[PDB]
Amino acid sequence: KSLVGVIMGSTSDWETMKYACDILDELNIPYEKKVVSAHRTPDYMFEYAETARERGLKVIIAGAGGAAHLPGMVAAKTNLPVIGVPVQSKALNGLDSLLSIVQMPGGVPVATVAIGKAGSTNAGLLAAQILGSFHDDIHDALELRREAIEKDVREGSEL
Amino acid sequence: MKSLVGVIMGSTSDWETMKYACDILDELNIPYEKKVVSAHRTPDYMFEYAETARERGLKVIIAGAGGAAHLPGMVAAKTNLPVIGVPVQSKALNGLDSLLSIVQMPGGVPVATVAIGKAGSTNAGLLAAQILGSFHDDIHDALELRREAIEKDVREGSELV
Amino acid sequence: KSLVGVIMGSTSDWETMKYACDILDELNIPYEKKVVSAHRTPDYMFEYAETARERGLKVIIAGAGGAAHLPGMVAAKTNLPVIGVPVQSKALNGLDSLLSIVQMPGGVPVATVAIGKAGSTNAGLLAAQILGSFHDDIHDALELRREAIEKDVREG
Amino acid sequence: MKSLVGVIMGSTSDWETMKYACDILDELNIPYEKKVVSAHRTPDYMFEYAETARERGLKVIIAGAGGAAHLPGMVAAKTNLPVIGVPVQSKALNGLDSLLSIVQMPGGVPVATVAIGKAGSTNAGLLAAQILGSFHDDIHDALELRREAIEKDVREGSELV
Amino acid sequence: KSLVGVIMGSTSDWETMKYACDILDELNIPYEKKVVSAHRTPDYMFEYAETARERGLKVIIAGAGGAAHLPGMVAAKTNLPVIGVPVQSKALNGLDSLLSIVQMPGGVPVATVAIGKAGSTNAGLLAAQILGSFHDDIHDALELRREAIEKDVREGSEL
Amino acid sequence: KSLVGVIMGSTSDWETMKYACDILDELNIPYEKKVVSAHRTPDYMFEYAETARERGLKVIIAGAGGAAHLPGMVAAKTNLPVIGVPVQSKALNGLDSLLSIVQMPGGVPVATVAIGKAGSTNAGLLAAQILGSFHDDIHDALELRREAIEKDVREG
Amino acid sequence: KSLVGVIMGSTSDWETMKYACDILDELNIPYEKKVVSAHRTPDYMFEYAETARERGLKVIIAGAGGAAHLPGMVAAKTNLPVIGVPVQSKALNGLDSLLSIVQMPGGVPVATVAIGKAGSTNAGLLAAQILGSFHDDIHDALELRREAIEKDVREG
Amino acid sequence: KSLVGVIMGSTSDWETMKYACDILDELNIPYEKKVVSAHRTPDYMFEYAETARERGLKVIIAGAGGAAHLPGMVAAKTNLPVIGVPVQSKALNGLDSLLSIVQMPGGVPVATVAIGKAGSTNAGLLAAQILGSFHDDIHDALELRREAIEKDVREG
Repeated sequence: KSLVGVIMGSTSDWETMKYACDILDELNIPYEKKVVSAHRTPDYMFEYAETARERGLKVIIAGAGGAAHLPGMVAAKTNLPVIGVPVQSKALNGLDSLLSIVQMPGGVPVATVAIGKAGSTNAGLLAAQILGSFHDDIHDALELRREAIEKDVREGSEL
Repeated sequence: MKSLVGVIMGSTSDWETMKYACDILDELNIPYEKKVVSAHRTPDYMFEYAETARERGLKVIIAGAGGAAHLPGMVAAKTNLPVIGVPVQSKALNGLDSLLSIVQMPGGVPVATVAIGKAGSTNAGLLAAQILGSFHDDIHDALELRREAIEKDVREGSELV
Repeated sequence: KSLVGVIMGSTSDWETMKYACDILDELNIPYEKKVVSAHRTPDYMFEYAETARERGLKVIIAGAGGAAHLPGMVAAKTNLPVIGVPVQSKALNGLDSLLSIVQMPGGVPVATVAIGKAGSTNAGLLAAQILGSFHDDIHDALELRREAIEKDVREG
Repeated sequence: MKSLVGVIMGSTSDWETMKYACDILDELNIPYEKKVVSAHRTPDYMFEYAETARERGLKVIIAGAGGAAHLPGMVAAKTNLPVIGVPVQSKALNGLDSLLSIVQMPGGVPVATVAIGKAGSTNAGLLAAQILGSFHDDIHDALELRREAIEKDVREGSELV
Repeated sequence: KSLVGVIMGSTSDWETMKYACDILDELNIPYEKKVVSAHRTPDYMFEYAETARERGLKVIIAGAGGAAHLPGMVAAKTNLPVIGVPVQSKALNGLDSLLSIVQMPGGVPVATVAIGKAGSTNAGLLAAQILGSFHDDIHDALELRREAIEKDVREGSEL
Repeated sequence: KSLVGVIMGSTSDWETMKYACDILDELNIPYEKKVVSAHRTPDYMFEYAETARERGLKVIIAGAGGAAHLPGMVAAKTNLPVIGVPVQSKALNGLDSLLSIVQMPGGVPVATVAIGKAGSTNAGLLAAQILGSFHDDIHDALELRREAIEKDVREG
Repeated sequence: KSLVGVIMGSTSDWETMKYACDILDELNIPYEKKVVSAHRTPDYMFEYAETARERGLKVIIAGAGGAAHLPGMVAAKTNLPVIGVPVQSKALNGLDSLLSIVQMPGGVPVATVAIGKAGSTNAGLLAAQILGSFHDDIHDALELRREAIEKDVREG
Repeated sequence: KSLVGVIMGSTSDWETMKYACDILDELNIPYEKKVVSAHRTPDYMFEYAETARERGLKVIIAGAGGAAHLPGMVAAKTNLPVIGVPVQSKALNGLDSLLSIVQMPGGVPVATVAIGKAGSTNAGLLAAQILGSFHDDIHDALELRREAIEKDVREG
């Protein structure tokens, strides 16, 4: 039973969105991953968003670039938390993606993370933290993961 | 009269910007409808509006939005009428967010984007008229006459006194 | 027992952050609100973040502008979800605030919302949606609220 | 065949971008002409091209330019055909200069602006078709069919395997 | 006999362009000032540019904002030096004006000055410097003006 | 006797500034080219600017990137027209170069041209146009050059 | 004997630059304040920078806006640390000022602080910190000031 | 005994930060270099900043990119001067890094230098200049280095 849905408008977004999925796998959180396009499959996008809650999802992670409407339009159609990953665009380096996603109007939040792969990693982590607010074992796994990275960084600290 | 142009915007506060497009349509006697349709607050209604636009006899839609300005692009995803997007000047980023959100549409879903704010809104009305004028000679002729009068006005007021 | 902490670096951020608090009040979600500064009270900020989970908080909303470090540093110190509100800054209109908050490196997410008051409203709603993923009554409230706004916009 | 769309650009190096618009027109069987017309290097020729476009039977002009991208706007000042402006990605500023130079046209002279680069160029072709499709049903129907096929393609390739 | 033409697309540009004209007056350089619009009077603009040289002008100062095409299109139609003043626009504060003017392609220079009133002052000064490269008295007037400002600034220097 | 000085802060700017020099060569305008740095040779830069007029120069072309001060500081030290070429910088793609050059305060104009090689070409042409305002033969050359390019573009 | 020089190109920059001075006054660090313009008094600017060290200054704080060359050109002429305050410009809100100051090439550092009044305050504090690296009492005064602010923010 | 600490959040920043170190080596200023991450080792970062003064450091050079909090958070925890190097980030080319570092609020200065390698070089030179305010020999070494560069640029 998937707890997180990871969606993106194009197969070319996968290069970015795989990082989020890697985190969910590392933390043993069941998820689904789909191509859902705001612009090329708008009706399907509404159906996906609409039914997410009934289907058992708790969080949706959505990636898009350019005029990046997928996270916001999904967010308009569900009251699950929606995390938006700005995919790095070719001309404007994800500045268009970022502003298109983060600047949502009052009433329809999108939890926006960094442009590109760091954000995608962070979307996975943030989905986990959301689950971890009620699942202690996920919270504990997040703490352990962070503690291991801290130790790794600090003990390789000399240059 | 059957509307040829739909002028829509996500919020009543956008009207201060969008009224300029309507003024142009009025000046050129182009029948139109104006509605508040919000991508984010009335998403199902937005799809219904877009979906049915062609059946309803509309030829062009002008859509205004600011910030994460998704109204024009999502309407455009749902109709093959030409969709003209007016970036409303946002408070923090002065319509830069509005502009990039509207203009940077992916291959397959064009939005005809005009200038941020009131100049763009005027121009949305004129562009809707130009679209119509590609098959309505009288609208094309009116546009020419309008432009010619402005040219004369400017060139004959050309001394700075 | 507070479920949400709403924090900001300066009392001058309250004009922006009150909007998040108004949403929490509307939805009857218990919360606490504090001035916690990354730069002027850095130790206190660590202690706040560190103990949030023990204290029963589920989500933190943090507002900051300029070189806006509060949300990210709090997120570095807790695995509670942290929502960052970029406060509109004077010179650069919140662009500095936004980039300072959203561009967090892998490992330390901050859920970033829009620059200014719209973002603040949305931080309250997003905190609620986080709660609502497990509390059905909060979820149903969010759905009802949204449906009433849809009707109001469509009809009038 | 009588051209319905003129596709112009200031430099042969812009063709790498502009060819996408032409590809769309070809796919939809819309007759068109393509010319190098430079605002800055052939200014008189640009005016002549714009001026005569309507007489010559064109209904829409697609114009690409980068940097200080004046071609679309100056063509638009000289015709009341709809003019679609494609911002070509510039070397230093990645088409930000191109975009602002094109989209920020003053009241009176709209330019239908699309995305920077190749996505915009594709979209210029589609938008020219949508303009035509407002009075040519078959072009409108083709656009619908095209969009419907893409929708099916995307939704049925929707699992990431 | 005017030596400099000062042109702008709109009467609302005058608030900016008057600074250039004030300098020309201060330096006793004869000039003309006209509204010439790239977008609303395109043919007139070409005629103005075309005939400038025959008419005895040596430099044109052109102001425009937004999608600011007047300086560049004038420059495409004459080989007089053309100085472009980016007028501060409402939404983007003259960033559009600046890029529209300065980013000319190889073959058609526009001498671009600062956004707004400082640039307009500077357009007047730059037109004078261009004349001053061959008229010694104008060069000497520029030196004297600059020397007086230097003395003024330095001697009011304590705060 | 040089009529134009073409200067730049670093030898790495030559890749950009050679384009201006190519135009001057094409038009047979005598010029000198030098490395003159606002930041590494500030005194020399003042001396260069100061003496330009005595030395018979009529126009200076100056290229610089990043915090691009060369054109403005030279312009502060001469009433010759100074043309500033923003060199494309690594991180910010000449945006810093452009703003550093064009945004001169009242009193000290710099004639700014496009970022990079197009601007450099244009600095040469603009220097020539300045000369051509009084030398008819240079003006006529510029007209002929432009007419040949028009024909080439329109026909082929 | 002044330890810090606070300079700016225009009297209109004083509104911004006073904040730095207020900090120096608060900490009892002797300073001088002068209008020194890179573009309108270039020779004077070189003389000021050149003689700073001989005159007993340890740090220079320089404010400028737009094409903001003052800090960098002073820094090219002294090896005292130079702190640059980007003054908020009218059109571009200090983005020009910031890029013009901070993007200095290898060899000529400028210590750049925030756009506007916050930056100016911080230029004063940074000058003090530099002095405080060798003057214990200045360092201790900085710690006390920061501690008092911490307490004020955390408690009220 | 190290006089300067050079720190960065990630080993991948070393490519940039080495330039600062090379300058310190050239000038024979003892320094230490460490990975200290604001977001991945926040407690360690506080301990490093807190103890810097007791440990004998006079200046800290800190590099960070993206949401670049390291310099500012270290600066919140010490009254040593802290120099911030904006590391060039992938998407936004260090614009995020720059705004995240330079826009510090009143009370907590960071001395910000250019984006990337030029900035890093300059952080080393600026640290030296700070020391050179009280160490004549460092000051003199800075003058000699600058004079040699001047000669090299002017002559060849």
